[PDB]
Amino acid sequence: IVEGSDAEIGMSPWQVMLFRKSPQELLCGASLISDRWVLTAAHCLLYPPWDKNFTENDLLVRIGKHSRTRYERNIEKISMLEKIYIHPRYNWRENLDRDIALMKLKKPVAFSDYIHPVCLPDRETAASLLQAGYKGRVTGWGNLKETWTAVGKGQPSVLQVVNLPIVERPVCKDSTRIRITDNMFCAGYKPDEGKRGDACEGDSGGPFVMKSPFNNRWYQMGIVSWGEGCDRDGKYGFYTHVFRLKKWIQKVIDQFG
Amino acid sequence: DCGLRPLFEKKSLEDKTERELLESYIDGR
Amino acid sequence: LDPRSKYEPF
Repeated sequence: IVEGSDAEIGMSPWQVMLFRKSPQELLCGASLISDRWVLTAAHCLLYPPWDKNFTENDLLVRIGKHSRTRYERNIEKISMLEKIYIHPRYNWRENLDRDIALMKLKKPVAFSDYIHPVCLPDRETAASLLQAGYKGRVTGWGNLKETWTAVGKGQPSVLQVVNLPIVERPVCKDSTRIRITDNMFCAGYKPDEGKRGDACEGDSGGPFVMKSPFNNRWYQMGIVSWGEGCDRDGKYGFYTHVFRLKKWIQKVIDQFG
Repeated sequence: DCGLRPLFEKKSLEDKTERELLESYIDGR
Repeated sequence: LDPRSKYEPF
């Protein structure tokens, strides 16, 4: 999270760390959308051109998570996938589309003050909210500055929060040069806007949950996918249309859990 | 129960950067 | 291509 601030105990109880066992480490984050189901970027699980490619066994998942360092002794969680599930029309090849993947928590987690689910949109909500200028908040433990490295300026101690506006679809196609599909959306203030923040390295898979003024709920409007850097006056992150693909999302849940 | 953070909503606490969220849907001043 | 990119990470 480029230009953001440190979280607070309980403010995103659905943020999970995609921590591989050994090289004991963290590739990303995801979100709690069931008793036992977690969803994320696909790039976060299957990237060939960098021969990224994991399996249940490969990874282990953690929850209850505030400090990105330690061992959250009795507020944190962890279980390993029972099965990972990607989306059979994903473009790691072209622009990384349908950048979505889900994982049937090998076993089920029981929620608390520190672990609690996120709800998925409905065209209604998918549509009152997914609009130019209406901010959304992105979290994680990702890289405080463009791909570089420092318990400082590299990565945070604790969980990073940023809230960003949606970008007029036109303007979005003119930050990049990548063939952007009606399935991806862009966040982040303008050059001129005079304020900055963004999502960075290992922020990926990390959520784009917004809050619906109708029912005071938190709706995972997005899923972190890409950028051409970190906090460029001139570009906007690109997130996944969690609702466009809400279709699929359903099928695998209702067919394997 | 989803979307309802049990350390705020679930007992009407308001996270210090959430109010900033609202003033975009109804645009401040 | 994830967000720091083409070429692989640092």
